[PDB]
Amino acid sequence: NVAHGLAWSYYIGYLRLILPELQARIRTYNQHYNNLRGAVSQRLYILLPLDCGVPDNLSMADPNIRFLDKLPQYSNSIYELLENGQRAGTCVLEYATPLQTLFAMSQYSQAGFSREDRLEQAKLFCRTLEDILADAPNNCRLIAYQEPSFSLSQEVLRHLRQEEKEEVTV
Amino acid sequence: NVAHGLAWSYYIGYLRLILPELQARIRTYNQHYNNLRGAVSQRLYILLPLDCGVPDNLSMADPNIRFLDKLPVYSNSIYELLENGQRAGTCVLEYATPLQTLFAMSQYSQAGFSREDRLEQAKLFCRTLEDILADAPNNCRLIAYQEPFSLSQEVLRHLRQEEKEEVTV
Ligand SMILES: Nc1nc2c(ncn2[C@@H]2O[C@@H]3COP(=O)(O)O[C@H]4[C@@H](O)[C@H](n5cnc6c(=O)[nH]c(N)nc65)O[C@@H]4COP(=O)(O)O[C@H]3[C@H]2O)c(=O)[nH]1
Repeated sequence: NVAHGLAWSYYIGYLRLILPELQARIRTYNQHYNNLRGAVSQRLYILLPLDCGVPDNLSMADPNIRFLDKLPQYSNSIYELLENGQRAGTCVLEYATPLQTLFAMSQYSQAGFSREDRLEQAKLFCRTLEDILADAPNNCRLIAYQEPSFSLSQEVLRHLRQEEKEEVTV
Repeated sequence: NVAHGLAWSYYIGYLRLILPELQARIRTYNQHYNNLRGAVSQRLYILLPLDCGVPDNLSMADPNIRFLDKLPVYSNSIYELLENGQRAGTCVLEYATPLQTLFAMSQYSQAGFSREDRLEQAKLFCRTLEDILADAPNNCRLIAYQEPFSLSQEVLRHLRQEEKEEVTV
């Protein structure tokens, strides 16, 4: 069951190293984006395409997701989200790199690892990660989505607004 | 059972990316080391301390393993192995980084992951990796060892066994 370990290693070996510093860096940044003319969500957003298809470049993949800026120090990028050519949201967005690992396996013959299997481990990966995140010492949402009526910018824009509702409320 | 996935990811995500190129790079190098004057084993050697203790610097750890050179995104280092202050062998030596992951877990409270567990997953990691390596498309040995024994000697052991197998078959 490879997903169990990929999840842990991604957390222990990556997430728990950037996320502490995260919301500071974003806060530090956000001053100027205010002055220059918007805000950047405080959570890191992670794309979990259950297809395990990670583009080498996210912006070219979805038209409505333009690159905007690199966040100052670990390499993180601020994307703007679009509606009608209008800036509609802005966050730090990333792909869960361990999917690349599940995808390479399903193209590795001696692995005997099928797409059947890969989708299964993908969901498992997503599940187990979420649990890890639950007990961890909130600046980090998981966005699992099965490519089909579906705009990726919209799924992201959805969470994005839900984040701002929770802030002004609680 | 975290070891199953760590193993695979280490292979798919690291090993199978450097090992193809490996033995060329070493061969390319080895000409000069001849002229300058020894040889460098053709396999990449991977340290699996079952304690999961990866020093930030290997040479400082064992006195008998001195750094010698970087081999020309992939960062690899040639070490010389010592006996009596004499150069006794020379290879590219590395620590299996996924152990660091097993060790961090056993110090992460909400993991509930014990040294009991860690040693278990370590061996498992070593086992499963070896199997992966078995069916893979030979420039790469695993050196699992439980600290109690002179590291350099365990490495020197394999090192010579490698040169035996070459001149024979
Ligand atoms: N966006 C992003 N994601 C990151 C970054 N660092 C790690 N990750 C993610 O973390 C996973 C596990 O990392 P690991 O614990 O360091 O565990 C690593 C490590 O043990 C080994 N490894 C990978 N690259 C190197 C390398 O260049 N040198 C050495 N010595 N080992 C490496 O491969 C293991 C797992 O392979 P991966 O497939 O790469 O899987 C990685 C990858 O999905 C990063 O800087 N940015």
